[PDB]
Amino acid sequence: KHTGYVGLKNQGATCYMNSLLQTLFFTNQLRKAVYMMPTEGDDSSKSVPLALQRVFYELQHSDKPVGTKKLTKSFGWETLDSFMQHDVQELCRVLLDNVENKMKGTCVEGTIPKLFRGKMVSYIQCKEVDYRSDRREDYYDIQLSIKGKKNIFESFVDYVAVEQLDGDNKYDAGEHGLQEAEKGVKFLTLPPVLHLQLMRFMYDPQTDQNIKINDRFEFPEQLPLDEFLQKTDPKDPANYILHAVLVHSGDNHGGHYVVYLNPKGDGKWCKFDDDVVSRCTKEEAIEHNYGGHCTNAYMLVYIRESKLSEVLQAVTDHDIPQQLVERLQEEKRIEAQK
Ligand SMILES: CN1CCC(c2noc(-c3ccc(O)cc3)n2)CC1
Repeated sequence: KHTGYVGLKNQGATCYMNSLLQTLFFTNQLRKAVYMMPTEGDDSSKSVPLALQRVFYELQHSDKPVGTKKLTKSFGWETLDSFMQHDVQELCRVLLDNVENKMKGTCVEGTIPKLFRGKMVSYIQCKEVDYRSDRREDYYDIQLSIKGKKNIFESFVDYVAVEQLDGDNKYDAGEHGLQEAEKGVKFLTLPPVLHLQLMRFMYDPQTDQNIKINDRFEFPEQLPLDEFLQKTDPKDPANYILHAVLVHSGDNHGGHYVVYLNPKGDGKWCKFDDDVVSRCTKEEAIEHNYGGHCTNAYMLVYIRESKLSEVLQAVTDHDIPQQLVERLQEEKRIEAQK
């Protein structure tokens, strides 16, 4: 096991699930918080927080590939096409929603929003009359459009672009009646952990099957995002460091799923292809997954430069509470008696 990291078992069309599991396991600040969840009273079959702790503990200690059968059962995606019908951000939403709820009233409460929550302003500004509506919204990831864009920069430029509201799509200004208006979105804050979903998988009207766009789309190792802030901080620039590259190889519905990571944030990359984990070049993790063949990234994880050390803080064996280790060791001991 030259890498020091252990892989995950392939047990059905779980698809990206193993890529997401490794991506979250190496969000060290999240892993430590998951261990701390008060789970001793949970039922080892229905509880999703406990199943997530099991996978993370096995990923941290086992020399052999880690199984995920109890995880898949815990949140109930068990039909033939259950993972084909959803995408990675829904799975990530199902998981993170459960652990943040599990952290209520506990010492790691608010860890999910601290890591992933950003602040955003959506607006509608009337062009002929003085009226404006701003709604501040939270976001936990960003869906980036890639069709027609060459890189992450053009995808952000398109994200904050202004939309015209005229013709049939005039704005209902209420007292002012129908009005021509401008609609857009501004970024207030960017989170410590940036999850960017690249919109390569979409449905084409009038549809039957979902289509995957394999156009070339580039992303940098370092991503400066001060430009897209309404107001910047001299002591905390929005400089982001590429951490994970979730990759798909194959055609529209069918394909292989792999994740690349430099878990320490030191630019030393590894390929997490299911159970096999191996060192790879930086070029293979980033440049080779631009596309333009059928292998390319569909989700990216960036960590803010000033937050790298805390998000990726060290995780030892003593960061797992004793009651947790006793229960899982009891579980491994029970199954070993067959
Ligand atoms: C209610 N509260 C906030 C909403 C929801 C949530 N929290 O984070 C995410 C999320 C989704 C996709 C990602 O790629 C990363 C994060 N979803 C559940 C927790």
